[PDB]
Amino acid sequence: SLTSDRMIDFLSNKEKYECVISIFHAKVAQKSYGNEKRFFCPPPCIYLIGQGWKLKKDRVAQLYKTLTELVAYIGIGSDTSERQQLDFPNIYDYCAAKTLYISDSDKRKYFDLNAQFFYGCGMEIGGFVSQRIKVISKPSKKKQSDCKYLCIASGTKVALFNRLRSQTVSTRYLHVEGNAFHASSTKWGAFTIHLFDDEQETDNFAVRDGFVYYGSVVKLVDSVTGIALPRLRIRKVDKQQVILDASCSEEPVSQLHKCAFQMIDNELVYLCLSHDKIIQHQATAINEHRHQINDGAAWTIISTDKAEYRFFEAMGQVANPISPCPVVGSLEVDGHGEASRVELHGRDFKPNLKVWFGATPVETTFRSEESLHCSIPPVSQVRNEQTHWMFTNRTTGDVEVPISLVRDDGVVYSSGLTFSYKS
Amino acid sequence: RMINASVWMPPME
DNA sequence: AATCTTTCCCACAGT
DNA sequence: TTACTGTGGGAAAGA
Ligand SMILES: OC[C@@H](O)[C@@H](O)[C@H](O)[C@@H](O)CO
Ligand SMILES: OC[C@@H](O)[C@@H](O)[C@H](O)[C@@H](O)CO
Repeated sequence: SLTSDRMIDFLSNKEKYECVISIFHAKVAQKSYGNEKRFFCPPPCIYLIGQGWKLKKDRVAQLYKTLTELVAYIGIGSDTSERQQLDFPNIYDYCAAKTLYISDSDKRKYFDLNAQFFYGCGMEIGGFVSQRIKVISKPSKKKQSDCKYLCIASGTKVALFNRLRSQTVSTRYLHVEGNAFHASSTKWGAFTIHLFDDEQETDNFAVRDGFVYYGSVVKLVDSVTGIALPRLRIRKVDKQQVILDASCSEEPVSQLHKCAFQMIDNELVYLCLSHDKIIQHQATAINEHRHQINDGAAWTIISTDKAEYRFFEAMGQVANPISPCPVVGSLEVDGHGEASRVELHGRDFKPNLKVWFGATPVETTFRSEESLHCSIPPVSQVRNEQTHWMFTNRTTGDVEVPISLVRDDGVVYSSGLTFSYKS
Repeated sequence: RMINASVWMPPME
């Protein structure tokens, strides 16, 4: 059972002990018909981050020298779809699943991915799910315009990939690596796509809201690094040809569309791939409304998502799997005085969890899996002389506390949320 | 809204 | 009507 | 010189 003090060593040393697992995937997948397989692309993948993973391995090592290599499997939550084995500085380990697919025998409109982790000795770490993924029959072809799920809104995340005659073997992905955009055969970037506005360059720019349409000027920005491509205009492609019809401005960019990115200064110059390098390619005109491009200039755009989980076995290493990790959506502060309750919303709340406003625990109850009403601790009892420096703001002067859920096991799940003592 | 981002210019073919 | 989705089918360019 | 396998695009039917 987590004692008031071991918490303090953790909150002060978050990144030393906290295990982080992140699952990146697209929001959509194309169904497979008959006996065929259309692989989820970009490949769903898992990043293990934090040094906590090294200390987890250390614990299991000591534990099993008295009684090795960690393996993981991923599936789509159906018992006729075989689970598949995942092959493997802040990043501990990485694996992608390149041959996942879903067949038309499965009738679900939505599914999720479930990855389970084990050590080679056989101790289950646990199972983690991705976000909702929508099954699509085929990339949409709507020219106009209800749904909106298949559109791409300004300020959301996208992957960009490139097939080569739908056959050599390869597919490559837009990815920034060491300050440069490249085209990776194994890793893919989640980029924020922005609708560029007006005021012509560069580092600091204005953006509008709205859905992205063909013909719009767009900015691609790396999640991780903050590195951006030059401002580009998005164009639909129809095999090897860029389309330029004015009417395309009425056409929404959509999941799994073939598309191209023309330089703004030069209509014939397109964002293009050469092996793993990102280059500017000059096209040849066919038409007032049509350009011939290389295969490397035809991209495929898809919205993506991420599921992140954080835990640390704060006391000992635990016998049970650390799954299912809870996740917290938001806070709701109703009523005033001391007797005022604060509620939490999210997923996989279990009966065996206690809310920790900081180093101190608090009175908690338990409604269900997606709700958790609890008392707030009297303002006095949250800081002292072991907590104070981490708890009082150095700007406002007001007290701001990190919220945690901790299992009786001893494992703490840092919520990512910190509460602001204002109410 | 305003966003900051170092621009990476791709080389030329 | 016109248009777009769903399902089926095949060509293409590799092993 | 055929068999097989993802992938994109076109055909037919459906909505
Ligand atoms: O030829 C396609 C095949 O017959 C398919 O329609 C099956 O009924 C089903 O999708 C298999 O799960
Ligand atoms: O996504 C595949 C699924 O089978 C769904 O599209 C059905 O075809 C439809 O939802 C039936 O009501």
